[PDB]
Amino acid sequence: DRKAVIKNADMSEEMQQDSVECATQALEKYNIEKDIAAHIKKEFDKKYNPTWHCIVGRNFGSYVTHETKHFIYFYLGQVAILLFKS
Amino acid sequence: DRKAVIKNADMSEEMQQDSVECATQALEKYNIEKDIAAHIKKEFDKKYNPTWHCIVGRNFGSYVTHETKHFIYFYLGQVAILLFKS
Amino acid sequence: KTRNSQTQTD
Amino acid sequence: KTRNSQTQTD
Repeated sequence: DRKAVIKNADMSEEMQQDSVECATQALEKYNIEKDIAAHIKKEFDKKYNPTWHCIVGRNFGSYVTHETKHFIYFYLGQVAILLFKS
Repeated sequence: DRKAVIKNADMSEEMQQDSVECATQALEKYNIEKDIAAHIKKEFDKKYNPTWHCIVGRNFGSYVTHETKHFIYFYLGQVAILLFKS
Repeated sequence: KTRNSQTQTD
Repeated sequence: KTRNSQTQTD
């Protein structure tokens, strides 16, 4: 439905496809950004162990510290998702 | 200049005023959100030890895991800032 | 210790 | 190990 565009990833490309998919699911289930973000953080906390953090929104800038190979930042249609492991 | 409104804080109110001030400085120096966020994260990494993470923007939702008494989420005029320690 | 937090812009 | 990252929405 929404065009996934990965803009920056320090992350195995298996995990990338999984990120993009887990976030497709979040957008199919939830309409509000904080609820989308919660679905992805909790799914990644489960599928890949903690501690992940997730920001979903249309206008934001970020600066964060993420364990190597545990960062991704992609759009889904207009909505941008930031997902990373402390 | 911009009206600070703290919307949620798990944080000593000393640190809260410092957060709000460090972010006032960021908005006086930088115009782009990722650059504002970088100024606050780095200043907090300095003034309070790592590891902090910072999101600055007008439209986003979040879900994150933060050490207790190391979270704040406030507006500055229209711009919302999220600052927390992994 | 840890704690989880949620935020939404208005 | 750690690494720092920056993002900006378009």
